[PDB]
Amino acid sequence: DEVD
Amino acid sequence: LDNSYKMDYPEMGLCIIINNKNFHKSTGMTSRSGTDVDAANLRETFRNLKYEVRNKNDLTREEIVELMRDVSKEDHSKRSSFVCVLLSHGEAGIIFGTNGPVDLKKITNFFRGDRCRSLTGKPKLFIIQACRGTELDCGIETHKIPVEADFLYAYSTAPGYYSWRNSKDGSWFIQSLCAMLKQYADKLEFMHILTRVNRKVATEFESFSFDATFHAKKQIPCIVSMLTKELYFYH
Repeated sequence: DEVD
Repeated sequence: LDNSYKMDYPEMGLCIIINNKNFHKSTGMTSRSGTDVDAANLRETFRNLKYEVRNKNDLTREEIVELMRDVSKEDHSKRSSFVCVLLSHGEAGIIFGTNGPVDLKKITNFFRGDRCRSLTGKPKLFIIQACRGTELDCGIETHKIPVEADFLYAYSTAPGYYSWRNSKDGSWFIQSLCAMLKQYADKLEFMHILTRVNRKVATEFESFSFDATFHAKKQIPCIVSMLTKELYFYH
């Protein structure tokens, strides 16, 4: 999981 | 009655997908691993809804503006709707081209009722997978018309929050959106489809991180509607  | 948009024009419309994965080193923005899964899923999902899909990869801010300008200057008179999908980094009111930011307002203004006459009275859908700030959701256990009318913005996340993307499975929002469109497009009005998208993102996803700051976070998408009619992808 990664943030944009 | 006429409570629903006419969706039986010869064409459903354009589906423009801007897929930004790799950014100029000078921006210092990370590669968006997993976005190709999103782009391929949207392409297939909208192809099956009979949209004319154009996929665009790694556009500068200049290219993004020129593309939107050009598409808005097309004749959409035989087209029922317009769909634009934005996959990138972002912040409040902002989407990133590979070399720097773009006002969301600038892009969407091209399609105003007074500026794209062949889309006037038709639904204009903007679907946005990008951050809207840096907040994290910790969760809790269980006759004229306005020029801004007939727009719909399907945001991946709430105002001010991060939006989550999985490097393997793709973004939470887009994977959920596609699955709901696949299962429900022949059955539900679009607002009701997006409510199910909301529920699925809200219930089925939670972040896993080694960094306490980013671990066990939740997401809720944000439907923003200025539509004046019910939208069904079928007729």
